[PDB]
Amino acid sequence: TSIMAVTFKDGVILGADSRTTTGAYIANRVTDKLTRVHDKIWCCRSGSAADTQAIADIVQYHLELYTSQYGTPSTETAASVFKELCYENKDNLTAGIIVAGYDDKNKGEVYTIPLGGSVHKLPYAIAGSGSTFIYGYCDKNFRENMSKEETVDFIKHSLSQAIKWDGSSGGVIRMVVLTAAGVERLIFYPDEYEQL
Amino acid sequence: TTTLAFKFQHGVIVAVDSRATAGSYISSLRMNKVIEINPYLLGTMSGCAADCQYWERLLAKECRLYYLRNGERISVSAASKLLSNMMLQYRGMGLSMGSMICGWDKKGPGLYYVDDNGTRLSGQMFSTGSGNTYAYGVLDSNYKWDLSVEDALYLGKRSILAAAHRDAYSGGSVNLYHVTEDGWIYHGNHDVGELFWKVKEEEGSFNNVIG
Amino acid sequence: SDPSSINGGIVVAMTGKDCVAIACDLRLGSQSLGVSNKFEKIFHYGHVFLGITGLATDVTTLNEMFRYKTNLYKLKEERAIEPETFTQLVSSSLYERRFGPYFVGPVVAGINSKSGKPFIAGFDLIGCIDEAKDFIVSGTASDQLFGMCESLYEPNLEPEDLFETISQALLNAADRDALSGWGAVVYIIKKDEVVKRYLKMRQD
Amino acid sequence: TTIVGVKFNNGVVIAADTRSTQGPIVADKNCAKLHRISPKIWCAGAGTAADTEAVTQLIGSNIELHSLYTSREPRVVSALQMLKQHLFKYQGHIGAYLIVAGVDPTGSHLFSIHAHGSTDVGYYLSLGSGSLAAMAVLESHWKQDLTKEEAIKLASDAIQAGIWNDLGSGSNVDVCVMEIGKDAEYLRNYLTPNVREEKQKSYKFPRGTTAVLKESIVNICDIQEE
Amino acid sequence: MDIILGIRVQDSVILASSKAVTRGISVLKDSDDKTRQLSPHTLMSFAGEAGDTVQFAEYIQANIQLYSIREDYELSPQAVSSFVRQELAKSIRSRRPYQVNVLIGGYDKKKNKPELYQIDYLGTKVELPYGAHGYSGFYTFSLLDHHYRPDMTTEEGLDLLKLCVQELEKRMPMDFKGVIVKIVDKDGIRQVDDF
Amino acid sequence: MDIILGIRVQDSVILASSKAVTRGISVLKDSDDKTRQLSPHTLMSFAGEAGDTVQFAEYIQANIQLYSIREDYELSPQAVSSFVRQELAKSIRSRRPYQVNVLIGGYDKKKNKPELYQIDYLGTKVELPYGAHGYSGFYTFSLLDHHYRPDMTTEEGLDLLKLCVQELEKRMPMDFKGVIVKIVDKDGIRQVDDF
Amino acid sequence: TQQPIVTGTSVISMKYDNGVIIAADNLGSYGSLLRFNGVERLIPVGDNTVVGISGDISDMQHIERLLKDLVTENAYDNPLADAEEALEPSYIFEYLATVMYQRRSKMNPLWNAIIVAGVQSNGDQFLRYVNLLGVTYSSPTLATGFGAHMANPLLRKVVDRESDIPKTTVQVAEEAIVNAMRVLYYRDARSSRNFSLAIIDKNTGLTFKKNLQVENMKWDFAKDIKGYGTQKI
Amino acid sequence: TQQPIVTGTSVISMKYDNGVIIAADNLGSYGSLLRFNGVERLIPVGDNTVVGISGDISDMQHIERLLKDLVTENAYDNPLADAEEALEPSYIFEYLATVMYQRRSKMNPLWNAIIVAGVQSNGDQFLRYVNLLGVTYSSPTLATGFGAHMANPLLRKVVDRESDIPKTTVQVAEEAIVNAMRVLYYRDARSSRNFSLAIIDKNTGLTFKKNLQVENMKWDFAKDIKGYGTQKI
Amino acid sequence: QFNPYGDNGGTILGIAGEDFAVLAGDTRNITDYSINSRYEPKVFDCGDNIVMSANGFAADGDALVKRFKNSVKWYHFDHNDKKLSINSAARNIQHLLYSRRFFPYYVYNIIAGLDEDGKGAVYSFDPVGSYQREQCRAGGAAASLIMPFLDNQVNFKNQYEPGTNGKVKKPLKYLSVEEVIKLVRDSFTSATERHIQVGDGLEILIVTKDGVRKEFYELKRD
Ligand SMILES: *[C@@](C)(CO)[C@](*)(O)[C@H](Cc1ccccc1)NC(=O)[C@H](Cc1ccc(OC)cc1)NC(=O)[C@H](C)NC(=O)CN1CCOCC1
Ligand SMILES: *[C@@](C)(CO)[C@](*)(O)[C@H](Cc1ccccc1)NC(=O)[C@H](Cc1ccc(OC)cc1)NC(=O)[C@H](C)NC(=O)CN1CCOCC1
Ligand SMILES: *[C@@](C)(CO)[C@](*)(O)[C@H](Cc1ccccc1)NC(=O)[C@H](Cc1ccc(OC)cc1)NC(=O)[C@H](C)NC(=O)CN1CCOCC1
Ligand SMILES: [Mg+2]
Ligand SMILES: [Mg+2]
Ligand SMILES: [Mg+2]
Ligand SMILES: [Mg+2]
Ligand SMILES: [Mg+2]
Repeated sequence: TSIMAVTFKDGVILGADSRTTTGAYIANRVTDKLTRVHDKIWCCRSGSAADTQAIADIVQYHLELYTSQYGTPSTETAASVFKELCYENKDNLTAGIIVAGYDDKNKGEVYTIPLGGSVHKLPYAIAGSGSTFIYGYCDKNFRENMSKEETVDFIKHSLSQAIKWDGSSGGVIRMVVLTAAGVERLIFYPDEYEQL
Repeated sequence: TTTLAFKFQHGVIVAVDSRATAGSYISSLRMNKVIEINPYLLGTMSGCAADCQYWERLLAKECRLYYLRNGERISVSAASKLLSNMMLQYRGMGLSMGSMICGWDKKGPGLYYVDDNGTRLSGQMFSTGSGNTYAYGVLDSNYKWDLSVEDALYLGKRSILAAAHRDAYSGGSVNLYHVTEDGWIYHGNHDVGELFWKVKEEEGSFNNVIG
Repeated sequence: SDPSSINGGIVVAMTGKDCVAIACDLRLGSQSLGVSNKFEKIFHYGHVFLGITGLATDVTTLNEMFRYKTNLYKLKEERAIEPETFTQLVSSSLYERRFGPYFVGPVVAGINSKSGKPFIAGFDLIGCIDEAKDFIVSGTASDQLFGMCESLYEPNLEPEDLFETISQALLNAADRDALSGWGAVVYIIKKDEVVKRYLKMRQD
Repeated sequence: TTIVGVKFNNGVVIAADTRSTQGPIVADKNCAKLHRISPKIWCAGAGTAADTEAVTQLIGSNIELHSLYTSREPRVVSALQMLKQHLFKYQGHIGAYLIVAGVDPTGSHLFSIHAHGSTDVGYYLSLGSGSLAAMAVLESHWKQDLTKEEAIKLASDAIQAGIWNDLGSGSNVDVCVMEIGKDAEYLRNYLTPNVREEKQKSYKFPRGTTAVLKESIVNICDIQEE
Repeated sequence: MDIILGIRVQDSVILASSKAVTRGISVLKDSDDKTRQLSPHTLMSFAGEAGDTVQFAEYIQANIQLYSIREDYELSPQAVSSFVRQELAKSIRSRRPYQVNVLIGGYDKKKNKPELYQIDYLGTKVELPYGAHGYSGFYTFSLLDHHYRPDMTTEEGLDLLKLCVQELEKRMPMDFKGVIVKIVDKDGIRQVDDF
Repeated sequence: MDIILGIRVQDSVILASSKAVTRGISVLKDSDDKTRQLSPHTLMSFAGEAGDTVQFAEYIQANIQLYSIREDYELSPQAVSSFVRQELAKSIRSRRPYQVNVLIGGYDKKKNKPELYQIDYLGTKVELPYGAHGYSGFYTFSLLDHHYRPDMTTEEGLDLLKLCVQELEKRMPMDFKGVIVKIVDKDGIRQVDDF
Repeated sequence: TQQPIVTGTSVISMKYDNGVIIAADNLGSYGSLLRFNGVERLIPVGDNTVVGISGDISDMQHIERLLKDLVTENAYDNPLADAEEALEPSYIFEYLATVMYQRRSKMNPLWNAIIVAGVQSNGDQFLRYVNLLGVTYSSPTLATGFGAHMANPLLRKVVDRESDIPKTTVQVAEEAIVNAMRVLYYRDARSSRNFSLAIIDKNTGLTFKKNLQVENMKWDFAKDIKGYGTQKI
Repeated sequence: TQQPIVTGTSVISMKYDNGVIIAADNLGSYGSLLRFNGVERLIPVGDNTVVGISGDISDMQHIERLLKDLVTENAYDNPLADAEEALEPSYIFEYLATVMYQRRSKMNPLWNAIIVAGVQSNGDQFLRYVNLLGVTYSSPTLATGFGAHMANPLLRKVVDRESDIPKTTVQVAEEAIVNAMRVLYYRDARSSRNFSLAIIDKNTGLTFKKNLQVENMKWDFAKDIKGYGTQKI
Repeated sequence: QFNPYGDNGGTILGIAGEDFAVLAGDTRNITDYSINSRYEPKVFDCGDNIVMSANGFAADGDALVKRFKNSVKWYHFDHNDKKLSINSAARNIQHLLYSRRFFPYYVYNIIAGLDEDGKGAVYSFDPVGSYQREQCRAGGAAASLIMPFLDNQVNFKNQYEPGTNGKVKKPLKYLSVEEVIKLVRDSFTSATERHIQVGDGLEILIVTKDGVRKEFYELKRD
């Protein structure tokens, strides 16, 4: 995997490749790694596919039950539930999750949860095997309060390079836009992003 | 394998089985485990078949050269020692060989046990292989120096049968030899399947087995 | 060390015309040492026959277990268990020990009392059912038995012809296995008569 | 094993080979890898044979009880959820690799499932030792808006690729078609391209060839009256 | 422990068991009795890991004695051997299995027949005319195969047993310090004090 | 091999060496002589890994016999023991060391004194009144410490040696099949045929 | 004994009526890193042979030099170096196979899998495989690494046995090879879009095609795929 | 049993005449990767204690929450929560030390090294260390990880024993701490330029300084250094 | 770590007739679960009316065959074009194999031809050079499947004459070349059904006084 989440003026955008591997075999070339845990709280998954699915399913259950009792949960609350699962079961899990969501009060927020189960709130985050190759690019090109179109280009260019160098990453670039307007899904095919 | 050999009044008896295994699979039903080195010299084989064949056939080369150089047959003691010295060159290299060098020379009948470690032992009676313990049981209780050629051949044959029955890695058939001062004499291949039933009826042994 | 090959032994079953046959060797050993030549590996619960190879303690244990279960079945159902139903019971019972299994290779043989249809089945140690039309093999000489059965077998054999085929399949397979032999038994099974024959074979 | 799943116009089709192995030996030449979870939900299994059967039967049993409880026809997403949570719990030790497909009131579905509990969605899927041979065929010939007849052809072609090119696969091709608004049709031995040729000789023995020691009648009947 | 033998003759069962007990490189005892009377006509000899042997034997003894009192009746050798086998087959899949091999010699008063059962630590039971555990059979079975008849007297059984022990004493590397021999027949259990 | 003992008395050296040879679980021989005469008044007993023992002993024997012929003179026991030690100390750092322990019993005709040297496979030499290799000393040294005098006769040395062998036969787990005893004195080397 | 560092993935090939085709991508991987994107793994020897190599690239470059030196050495004191006594595919293969087996026998292998494709003097097609173990085999279709698992099944649908070779044209064979390379790009995580292809024909000679790309790829169906099970959005 | 993933390096501290100083850089490393650059590893508890933590960051965040919960719990049914019955540095330390030793005794440690710095009710300076093993010790200077090897020697030149504490001013102590942080930046490969520093004084209270940087660095002499021995250019 | 050995599968079968001999082997070459070739010859004519097959690790098998063929060539040069008898070839091969006692040719080797009295001969070798003359021998992956069948159908083991009930054995009547080829084909057809490494094709080499003849038969390709 190559995954990332980036905050901007109107909210937050999640991005991911679509390659799932079993060694050098690509078990799925059109994987959806952007997963919904609440209406406007999504996550990017990296690590064990089984572990990250089981976690996200449990989180979705917790937030559905939270909503029934206390109303819409914050992005921070969602990240806490992820953390609690990842931290307390660190010995048996291999999960690297990025949590991203949109409130009207807090606007766009991004929380990354690496292997140990620590939480880190950031303007943007990158993770997965392919993220190593774009630390330099992303740090040099990221600005706060970008426009939607600028942020899409930033993610598109970043994941393009991650895919180019990482054999474990590839396929299509999926993106999920989280704003007050709603939820927008985007997809970008190889012929588009390879020529960048 | 089960092999045995023993000295007695009328020379030395040599009896071996004929089974060969590759794990639990019986690879061969009838393998020759005796080697004819010279009309007065025999060698048994137990352990790695390849090691047994190669080195004892090489011993025969060296025993033959002895005859050409000295115009006289090599002793059993000297032949066994040549073989033991070969094993000692490939010390710790992983050879698996257990053999008895049986023959008749100027000192009379001779019998030497030789193995991969280089051990070389003179003795009246020896038995090697996975089924040697079963053979020793019959041998020790029935052996005498005063045995007749007929009874001695039967003892070695019966002793292998005992091992072939109990030991899963021994069987097939029995090859008998008798060594005299006029040389060695082959006394045939005896199928254990047929021999067992025959011995059971005639001897009354193996009562627990149904037939 | 390998539990499935400490004691040794083999079982083979075949279908014929309105008949089935199941056979086994009689050896029980401790690796190289032969211990018993009377260790029968075929049991029956009513008209259903079960052959079991592998670890001898588990063979004995499972026989006692299926005797237990089939006797209760009969008391409650008021009828003898059938081969198809028993086969499922064997599978269920083996899989319940998925992560601590009995080291066995069971073989079911019998004729359905209602339909009259001949039936055989084999299992792996955890319960996977192998329901074959022709033959089933099990044991330390399973490779040997496959070779013999696959060439010797032909469908719709009569009871007295099937006897010769299964016997020769067993005997010659056992004679190429160090851990099998020391006697043999063959069951010939028809809808309402069963004949049991001990074979004469080499005892090495 | 080789197993595949292919989506089409108004439903989904799955297929499988019929070989089962124990080492390099073929245990069963005509085994059945297409399992029924519910009438219109079938799944094909690869991996540990008993695990694919047991996990399928367990979930199928619970799916039946669920269907009765809710007065509704079972859904594929339910079977999928129950299977993955069960397999995840056993941390891969239950070695079941399944392709789950079916039709329900929601529509037609096709999923794959690994032993560790990860699930996967697709229009065409393959699992088992011959999955690469099968996927090569699927990637070469699959297209959107397949007909029923085209999908069955693609599925069986994919299995054949496994049969011929993978030593872990062989014998026959099983198929099950699940179409919307119809009964699922299970096509056992849809193809039979591996019939053994006639033997050169008959090995039927003369009666009395085998040596016998004893004979006896076996009492299978119960204890008798009088 | 080391060597335990057993032979069933016409009208009795004879068990022979070694006397040695070794700790480290030193022989602590040369008069150890590796046997327990389970009932008046049933004797069990044992061999295996240190400690486990006696605990298991005494645990079996207690169970059979409890049964005898409860029912005022002696269990058949077959019934006892099955009980023992089950306890061992139960044990082998335990957290820490009991590493004990046994021979059960008994006289069935109902059938008027001697019976010898050989059971290893896995729960592998076999009824035999003669039996042994460990390496004992490797040396002795060839003699027993040859000399054994089912119509042998108790005295003939003892002579054949002497021959087996002599062969063991010749070809075994270990000194097992001779054997204690016990006879089980219709009149009960007795020890041969000179062997 | 197993047990080799040695005792130096007033006017002689006595070496006792076990007779057993074992391959696998079977005793192949019970009359093996674990000794070589190096010179008329020097005897060497040996124990260690199979094969190596005899090769080494015979190799030493050949070297000492070569020296004797070349110089027409018998090397002193001390000189021989030093030669042997050097060969072993040379061996221990070889690619494949010779795993042999030896006792060298000799009578020095110049000094008119018996001498006993104990040398292990590392080349560790010690002159002693009595010695042993392996586990033999664990059982026997307490008796020798108690009973040994330097003015003992050869007959007293044999009686003390019998006591040592009896203790070994009681407390050792292994059956070493008795010992061959040899005496080294002014008149040369001789074997005690009844022991 | 070593471990391969910079590696090349599948090499695929097949026979057709008048010759042979061989292809391989232009990637030099460094583990999961797609480090080098301009690596030629098909190496022509004369105008009648192409050697396709997979595995360790440093060992490939070594082999490339042995072959270059082989041509030089064959020309020495050889007036018929460009005619009757020119290097044949069978000569070049047997040389490499001798080297590979010798190196494995010294426990210092060339960590490669090689396919020698060419046309002999008499017009016969030559196609044979050899690897780090010195194992050799011939078939109407040959492939290394992933290609063996995915490409061979597709190529064997065109040429399933020897009798199918005369029935197969160069257009059909090239089409099949190019399709296989696309399939490998879909499914092999250590592959690249860019590849080279070589045709050795008994009439038209050696045609070496560089800078080829995998095209006509299907990705559009990805837009419909959502979540991993129950997710609808 | 685990392994630390995201880690924090040295924490250094020392006593002076009226209180204690503690400092730690703002880096969260992920092996050799300098992943997170805005991590606060000094955590104040009230206005009299600062807990400095090194090691696993996920475990640090856990401890941070235990301390936050400790303050909440101490205020329950406690009218003197902001006075006589407020949390003392010795209470906070002994709590953590109890937790650390219990966790190691269950073979599931908190993979940290902790220094609790503060001033007690009676004005006494408090400075004590505790780690994943439950090992505790006190000294006029304390440091974790690399700081123990490089910082302590520098800080012990200022306060070599107990009698040097009253002679050491806050200006001298801060100067020494800041110099040590520079030295660690020169020489520790898992350190950062940015750090935080806290002073707990018995008169002026708790002063918490964020966004500090290592300055006055010497690099100019590097221009003269050429090659590794014989090279002149 | 580098593993210099591999397993290319395959199965071979040698049967000695009264005045002929056959050496058969499947033509399938494999690694793990992949097929390398459906037709890769395994049995070779080595000259002097001798045929040989080295089954197991193909690289070592090819090397051994290559060296023996070479040994035949040099036997002619060194001994005035004398024909290499089958017994002499067998002994020569033992020494070829034992050269690598400590780094073996990982192959089970079989040769076939005629002895100096014109009768059929088969010799069998293990990887380290133990050899023996035999009447019937199967080697390779499916050897355990085939050998019991040959014990029964060639040497008539466990077969007795009807009516006698185990007292009189079935007499050991000789087999014709047509009868032997039937047993060979049925052996490989049965082995193909139950062993995954056996299939594709069967190539048989028949040796008589007239020379070496070949026969090929298709096998199941799954
Ligand atoms: C890229 C490819 C690699 O990091 C991504 O992280 C990707 C993320 C992803 C994939 C599918 C769905 C959502 C998100 N992860 C994988 O492709 C993942 C690789 C991986 C496996 C195991 C790991 O640690 C235990 C870490 C990363 N692939 C899988 O999980 C696949 C489906 N299954 C296997 O590889 C089987 N494994 C399971 C674990 O035990 C060994 C066998
Ligand atoms: C009985 C059968 C014990 O199995 C005998 O010792 C028998 C003796 C014998 C002597 C001459 C001719 C034939 C048989 N030994 C064997 O049959 C022997 C058993 C054995 C195998 C390996 C050993 O360690 C090296 C020791 C003993 N079997 C063989 O030699 C068989 C026929 N061949 C091989 O094992 C060859 N190996 C070589 C490496 O590749 C794997 C197979
Ligand atoms: C192909 C044949 C794999 O080679 C398929 O995946 C096939 C699937 C299948 C499904 C249902 C019914 C029949 C067949 N799987 C097998 O045939 C499977 C092969 C296998 C062996 C071992 C494995 O790892 C443990 C995984 C797969 N065969 C079996 O499960 C057979 C019947 N049983 C055994 O080999 C005994 N196993 C039990 C599990 O523990 C290891 C030994
Ligand atoms: Mg990529
Ligand atoms: Mg036997
Ligand atoms: Mg047998
Ligand atoms: Mg037992
Ligand atoms: Mg096949």
